[PDB]
Amino acid sequence: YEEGPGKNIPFSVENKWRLLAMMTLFFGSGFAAPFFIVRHQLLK
Amino acid sequence: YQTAPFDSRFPNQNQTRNCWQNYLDFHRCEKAMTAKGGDVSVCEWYRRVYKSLCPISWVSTWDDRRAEGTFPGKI
Amino acid sequence: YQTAPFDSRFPNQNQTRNCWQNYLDFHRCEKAMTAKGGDVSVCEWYRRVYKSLCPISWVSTWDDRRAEGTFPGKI
Amino acid sequence: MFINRWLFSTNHKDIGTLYLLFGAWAGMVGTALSLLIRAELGQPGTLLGDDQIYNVVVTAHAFVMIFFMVMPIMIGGFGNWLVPLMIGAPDMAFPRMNNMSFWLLPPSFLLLLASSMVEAGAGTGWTVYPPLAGNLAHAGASVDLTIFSLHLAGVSSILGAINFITTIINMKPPAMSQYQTPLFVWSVMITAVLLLLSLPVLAAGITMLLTDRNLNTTFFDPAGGGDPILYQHLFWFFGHPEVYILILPGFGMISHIVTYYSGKKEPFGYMGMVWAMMSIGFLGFIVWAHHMFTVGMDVDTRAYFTSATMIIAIPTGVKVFSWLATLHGGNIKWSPAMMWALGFIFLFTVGGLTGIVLANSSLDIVLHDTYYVVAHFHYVLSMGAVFAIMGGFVHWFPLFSGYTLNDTWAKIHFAIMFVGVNMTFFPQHFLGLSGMPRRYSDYPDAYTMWNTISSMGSFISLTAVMLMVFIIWEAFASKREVLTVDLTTTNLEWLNGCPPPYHTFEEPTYVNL
Amino acid sequence: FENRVAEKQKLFQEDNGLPVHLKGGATDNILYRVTMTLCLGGTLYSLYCLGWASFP
Amino acid sequence: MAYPMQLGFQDATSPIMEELLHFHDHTLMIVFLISSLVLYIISLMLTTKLTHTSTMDAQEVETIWTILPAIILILIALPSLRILYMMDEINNPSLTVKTMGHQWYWSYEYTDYEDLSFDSYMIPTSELKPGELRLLEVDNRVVLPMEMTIRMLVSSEDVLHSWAVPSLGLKTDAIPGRLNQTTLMSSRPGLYYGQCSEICGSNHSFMPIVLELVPLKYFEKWSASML
Amino acid sequence: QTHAYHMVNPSPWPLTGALSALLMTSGLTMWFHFNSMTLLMIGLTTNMLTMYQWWRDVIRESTFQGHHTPAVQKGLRYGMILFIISEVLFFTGFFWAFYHSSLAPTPELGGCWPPTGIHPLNPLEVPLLNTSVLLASGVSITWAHHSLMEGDRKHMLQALFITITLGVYFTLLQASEYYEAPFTISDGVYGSTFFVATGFHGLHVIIGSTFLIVCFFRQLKFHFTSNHHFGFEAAAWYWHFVDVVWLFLYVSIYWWGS
Amino acid sequence: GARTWRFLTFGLALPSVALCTLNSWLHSGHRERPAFIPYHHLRIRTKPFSWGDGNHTFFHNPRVNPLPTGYE
Amino acid sequence: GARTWRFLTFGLALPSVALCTLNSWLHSGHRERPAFIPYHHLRIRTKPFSWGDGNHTFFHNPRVNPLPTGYE
Ligand code: HEA
Ligand code: HEA
Ligand SMILES: CCCCC/C=C/C/C=C/C/C=C/C/C=C\CCCC(=O)O[C@H](COC(=O)CCCCCCCCCCCCCCCCC)COP(=O)(O)OCCN
Ligand SMILES: CCCCC/C=C\C/C=C/C/C=C\C/C=C\CCCC(=O)O[C@H](COC(=O)CCCCCCCCCCCCCCCCC)COP(=O)(O)OCCN
Ligand SMILES: CCCCCC/C=C/CCCCCCCCCC(=O)O[C@H](COC(=O)CCCCCCCCCCCCCCC)COP(=O)(O)OC[C@@H](O)CO
Ligand SMILES: CCCCCC/C=C\CCCCCCCCCC(=O)O[C@H](COC(=O)CCCCCCCCCCCCCCC)COP(=O)(O)OC[C@@H](O)CO
Ligand SMILES: CCCCCCCCCCO[C@@H]1O[C@H](CO)[C@@H](O[C@H]2O[C@H](CO)[C@@H](O)[C@H](O)[C@H]2O)[C@H](O)[C@H]1O
Ligand SMILES: C[C@H](CCC(=O)O)[C@H]1CC[C@H]2[C@@H]3[C@H](O)C[C@@H]4C[C@H](O)CC[C@]4(C)[C@H]3C[C@H](O)[C@]12C
Ligand code: CUA
Ligand SMILES: [Cu+2]
Ligand SMILES: [Mg+2]
Ligand code: NA
Repeated sequence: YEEGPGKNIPFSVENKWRLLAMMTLFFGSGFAAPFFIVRHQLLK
Repeated sequence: YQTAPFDSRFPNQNQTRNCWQNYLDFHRCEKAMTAKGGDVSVCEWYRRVYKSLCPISWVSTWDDRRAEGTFPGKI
Repeated sequence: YQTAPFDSRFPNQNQTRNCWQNYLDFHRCEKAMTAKGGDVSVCEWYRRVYKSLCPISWVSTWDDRRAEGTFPGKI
Repeated sequence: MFINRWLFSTNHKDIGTLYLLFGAWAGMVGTALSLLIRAELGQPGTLLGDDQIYNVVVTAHAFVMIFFMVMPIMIGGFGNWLVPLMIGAPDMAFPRMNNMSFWLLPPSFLLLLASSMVEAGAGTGWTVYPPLAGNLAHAGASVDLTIFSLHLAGVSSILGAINFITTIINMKPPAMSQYQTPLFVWSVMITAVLLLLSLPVLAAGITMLLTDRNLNTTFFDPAGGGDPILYQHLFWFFGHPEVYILILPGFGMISHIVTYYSGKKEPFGYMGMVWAMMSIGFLGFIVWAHHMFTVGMDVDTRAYFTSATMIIAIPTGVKVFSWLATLHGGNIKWSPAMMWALGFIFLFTVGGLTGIVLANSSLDIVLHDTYYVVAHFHYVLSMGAVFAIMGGFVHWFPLFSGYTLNDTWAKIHFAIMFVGVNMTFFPQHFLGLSGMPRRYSDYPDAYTMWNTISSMGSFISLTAVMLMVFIIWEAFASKREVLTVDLTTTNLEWLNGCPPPYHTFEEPTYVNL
Repeated sequence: FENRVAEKQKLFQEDNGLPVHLKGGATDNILYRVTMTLCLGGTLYSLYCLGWASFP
Repeated sequence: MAYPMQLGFQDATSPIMEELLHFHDHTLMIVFLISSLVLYIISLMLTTKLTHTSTMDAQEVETIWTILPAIILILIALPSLRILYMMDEINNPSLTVKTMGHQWYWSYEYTDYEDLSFDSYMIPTSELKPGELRLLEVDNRVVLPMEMTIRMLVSSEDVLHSWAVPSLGLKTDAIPGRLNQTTLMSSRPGLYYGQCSEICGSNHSFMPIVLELVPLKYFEKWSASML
Repeated sequence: QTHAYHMVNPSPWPLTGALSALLMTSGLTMWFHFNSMTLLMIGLTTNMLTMYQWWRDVIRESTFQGHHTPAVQKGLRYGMILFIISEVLFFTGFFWAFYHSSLAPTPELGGCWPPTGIHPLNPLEVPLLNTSVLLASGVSITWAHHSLMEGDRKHMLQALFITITLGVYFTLLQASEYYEAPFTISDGVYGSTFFVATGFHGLHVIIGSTFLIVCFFRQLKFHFTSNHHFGFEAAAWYWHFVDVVWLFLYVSIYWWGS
Repeated sequence: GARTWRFLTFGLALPSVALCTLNSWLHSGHRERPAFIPYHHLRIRTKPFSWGDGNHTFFHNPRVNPLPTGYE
Repeated sequence: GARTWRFLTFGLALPSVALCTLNSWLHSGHRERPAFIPYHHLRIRTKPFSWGDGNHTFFHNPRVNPLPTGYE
């Protein structure tokens, strides 16, 4: 296995903009989920 | 008679057993007084106390079960 | 009435509690009936059973203690 | 190689990283739920138009924050990363079982999010009291999916507790006694003992609820001779230990952080700190019925539970004064982690003190099931746990990643979060004293001003959360690689560099007698 | 029965780079593939069931 | 009832709520002082260039840190428990009233003498009479005599509820199959409000309690009228 | 390495175990609510496959590869004791439910224990026999332990076979008891406490018996040495735990509760 | 030693099981079933069981387990 | 080790004794003695005691121990 800074993680930090997209999708998906579950329950 | 007095047998916040015991006592006494054709006025203290303490729905359910033969207390 | 029947509460050789329970039941019933000035005849079953089962000296001692205020059972 | 490393892990560091990622994601969910709560309450009337959905949101908010954010971050994340490093151990005792404690949590979370998506959700409160949680008042699958979520979370934490206790007892250097282990390691061992003893009792109680819902048992159903209050005893027998479980690793991290940024080699009064954590753990099992002062128990029982509960203040005060005495005479480094730790000491103290108010059963009659209780636990638990987590996170991020944070950004983040949580929760004391019930979707008009302010506070904390994500991005984006840190002589977890190699302590430390 | 532990020691200590769950031979591969296929397929089926149950 | 911008407890309507106010004042003074001391000491520890980083002996100071908190806790517990045992003390009630919780309203039973019972529902906002209080009014108030010891018995016909009246110091859970007792004594006539205080499902926020306290003569006239 | 601890090969079984838990729980949900056993039978199958391969690998790592040094064995000892402690606390919850219900019988029961209409089993008939069976199996497993320590293959196998036979006898007696019982799990809190507490105990007897059967086959294949046999020790500890829980059930539910 | 524990196994433990087996087998006769009474605290049905017709317990014995409506 | 048992002595055991001493201290003070009733199962005298006047128990407390004839 690869060792050292940026290599001990399951995501790439090779490109800061690809990283920004992945972090956006990751934390954004979690934050969004309760709003969409509330929407799902209301639309019942 | 105004209301049921303090009963040292049932001194705590949970009064469930106080309602139950007076309901049993009234119906045991009523059965005892009827069976010799005696006088149910002797049972009056228990009647007033259970009527004061017991929820109407508990009394009504217990009455129904006595009539059904499914009342689980001994009378 | 010939004698006290079999009582499933007291099925064993030791009949002490049978005598004791019917003596208590008679005196409780008698107190309940005398206080309203009702009729002690409704208590008669307990009277016949304790008189059948209980030794004379036990009854005599218990009566003396009720009169003295030293009877340890609840009536 | 990627599947072998990240799905098939037997490495304490990689499993710790998985727990930190999981917990951070869970924190976003929990935060979103908290903002939906405060949006419903932020003006008088109804926002969602569906009070069952409000009750589902409140219930999910608590389960996510407790089971999927705090415990995974503190025990699974910091515990797995730091405990083996702090005792010079090559891994956990059961490195493969460790991986299953982690992989049980995504399924557990999926069951919770299934509960909320089927039928009308579990609008029960995180207490899940019958008969509201029973098969009449909550017919259908939602409550059963919540029960199963808690079974999987419980198995994860019981197996984790076995792993941590075994590791800490069995895998120190042969010369190192228990009284030569760092306070964070003590805090995890004690937490693990509480989990091992408390979770099985919760498992029994929620299993009884499952069977009352599906197999026609009547543990909690008076028609069959059961008792809803039995459920409450079994739940709280777990639930009081659980609140000490949530804070104890936090107390351990605070001890390390205060010692480190005071420039000290050691915390003040080490054996007193061990004594205090063990005393809190023990007393934590004999106080549960202070959650039940209004259910109708006997006066002498209320008197006992008041008195026993108040005792916990004594060992707790020893820890608070010991942290102050660790600052005393320090060469203070005003790092962002130090700011988190000082915020912790003060905000934890405020919440602990409102706990002592509530311990008085007489006054609890009026405060029970009001916003006073919500205020108490958002100080001691919500702020205490979160401030300890953020202090540990900014302190140890460079160890785990190999990269430095921007300290000025981290200080801005602290300042925003401090304002937001105090604006959110301080006014809830007034709402409680003035009689506003908890678990309400709307309130009498008199309560409008403090609800409005509380909801405005909740948005300030949201701004802090968003900024935290940017700050982590900026550290990974800039790639400032750590060279040196100070005080390695009394902080062994740093001595293999940043990040440490996949395998550390292949050659164990040398410690003589 | 005879003590064949030494023969198993030799098999499981062979320097072939295999992880312990595959070191017994081709049968380990079959049992792993059956297990993982049922787990992953079952999980996809559980998500389908969630989708179905999420609506009236 | 609560009023806008309220910081503390509703004004006491019963002697036991008065006791709780005095006890809270005592306890809050301690909370303030300890909170303030901790903040002050943090500020003191952080505001000197002087240093002492060598090992410090903890034994002497830990005596102060355990004895002083133990004394403070005793000084809170003594009055706390005095009030606890006052709120349990044998009273001779002159009246017993039952309340049953339901999803989502209260029923009341006055069965000392007559079988009087009725249901008590929140007045919807669209039906409030001018000047009436949103989420707090009911159709049928709990009429009770003032300056008299009353026994309230609390249960439920469905899920858990909790019968509360803050200004009287009252909160008693409503548990099906259980009959919980509390004592009510109002020093004053008037209207006293409370709200369901155990989560009982979608309309938990909307099943309030309203007591109407009147002189005995008016309570008797009301009872007699109900025949 | 120059430490004595075990760095475990990367393994799929944690993930297959975690997914088996999802399938069993989602499966029970789909059985109780959506009239279907499909997910549940997949979950039970993957759970058994996971436990088989995981413990097979522990045998490979120890008997075949030599990774269980004394330090590793010491850790497993602690792990098994802590696991038993967690199981004690799980049962404690069921005993608490039993004592809560039986010490304060509610009016719905007739305000008595046993409730009106409940006819308990005679604790001097099959329950006493079950007691003699598990106590006897505690003696036979101790004989097995001493035989193994003394290097006696034949007597270890005979003693362990007798222990397993007694566990199976208990299980068949309890199955028979369940079928003959005139009360059911739906007979109020008496049936609830009886069947859930004795049913989790019966499950633990089946688990313990299975563990003894694994030890029997490992012994037939000469895995254990006279000094190194932690799987046997753990199975004996677990078996003693099952015995002791039975004695508490017998005294509490069958005897005192009759 | 092993010899002592074998002695206890064959000399005390298994004899005990044989005597309890004889005791049980002598008392194994079918008891006369009690009159059915539809008590509301027994034969609980809050949800149908997930097997059979929903109204039979898992190890239902027609001889001794009445349904809510009585013996089959 | 000795260190751990000293830790338990001073950290758990003696604090427990201090708390129970506090508890007993707070609930001390004389309760009102009950009306004398000459129950025949109490104040047993089948033989005089071998000390004093034969009618006083060994640790007789005049405040709370009545004689067969009542309080002194
Ligand atoms: C981190 C989590 C955590 C922690 C540590 C605590 C700590 C305490 N809690 Fe709290 N509590 C919760 C989380 C927590 N709590 C939660 C989640 C609930 C609600 C559950 C629900 O209903 O959903 C709750 C509810 C709860 C109740 C029930 C209230 C009700 O529902 O009506 C009570 C009752 O006594 C209680 C008391 C305390 C006490 C006395 C402490 C003590 O341990 C505090 C000790 C600390 C201090 C006292 C401050 C430091 C001390 C000093 C500076 C020394 C000097 C001090 C004195 C002399 C007083 N809390
Ligand atoms: C740990 C526990 C915890 C945390 C953190 C929180 C956080 C918050 N909670 Fe609360 N909450 C509970 C536990 C918690 N809560 C519980 C147990 C209940 C009772 C439920 C019931 O009644 O049944 C409750 C209920 C509750 C209510 C009462 C609802 C009602 O009675 O109707 C309210 C009302 O305002 C509220 C608000 C908030 C807000 C605004 C936040 C936050 O927005 C405050 C700010 C904190 C954050 C935003 C978190 C930041 C952390 C991360 C994002 C993790 C980062 C990760 C890494 C760095 C690795 N919550
Ligand atoms: C012979 C000795 C032992 C036998 C073992 C039992 C066989 C079937 C099931 C096995 C699992 C047992 C565990 C205990 C769970 C609950 C009930 C089991 C007790 C039992 O078998 O009771 C039976 C009922 O079973 C029923 O309802 C049906 C039960 C089937 C479905 C149970 C589903 C519930 C599973 C709960 C999961 C909880 C897991 C906890 C994990 C915690 C981790 C933290 C009794 O039969 P009856 O006809 O009512 O009365 C007899 C009348 N002649
Ligand atoms: C702090 C407590 C420690 C105890 C020390 C106190 C007393 C002397 C020795 C005690 C030995 C123990 C038991 C002997 C029997 C009786 C004493 C019981 C304990 C006691 O001291 O009982 C007292 C009575 O003592 C009495 O009769 C006094 C009786 C004195 C004579 C005792 C007769 C000796 C009996 C023979 C012993 C036989 C031993 C056989 C050994 C076996 C060989 C096979 C109680 O006082 P009280 O006024 O009735 O009630 C209190 C009212 N306020
Ligand atoms: C029809 C059946 C339906 C029921 C299915 C449910 C499951 C039943 C499973 C029964 C458990 C079987 C466990 C087998 C373990 C085999 C591996 C083993 O025993 O491994 C041993 C280590 O122990 C170790 O890991 C110890 C491992 C401890 C395992 C503990 C197992 C108890 C598990 C209970 C399961 C959860 C139940 C909870 C439910 C509420 C290996 O070391 P040694 O023995 O020293 O050998 C080495 C020498 O040869 C060197 O000379
Ligand atoms: C509704 C139904 C919901 C229930 C879902 C069930 C949950 C999950 C599915 C379970 C899948 C189990 C698969 C087998 C797990 C075996 C674990 C084990 O045996 O772990 C061992 C450690 O735990 C030890 O000993 C002692 C610990 C052994 C524990 C065995 C497994 C227990 C699982 C359930 C327990 C619940 C406890 C009940 C109390 C509440 C070995 O540790 P490893 O790190 O592997 O290796 C270390 C090497 O040095 C060995 O050579
Ligand atoms: C190897 C990886 C694993 C892959 C997963 C396999 C997926 C199998 C899909 C089959 O789906 C089934 O369809 C049945 C028929 O449509 C359903 O029957 C049930 O549903 C019926 C609906 O008609 C009812 O009559 C009954 O409850 C019952 O027969 C049953 O619920 C469902 O499972
Ligand atoms: C002949 C054979 C030798 C085993 C060996 O050393 O390989 C013996 C030794 C002990 C025997 C076992 C034990 O005697 C106990 C059991 C006795 C039963 O009558 C048959 C099965 C039973 C389980 C036996 C099977 C088999 O005959 C074993 C295994
Ligand atoms: Cu009724 Cu809340
Ligand atoms: Cu608590
Ligand atoms: Mg409540
Ligand atoms: Na609202």
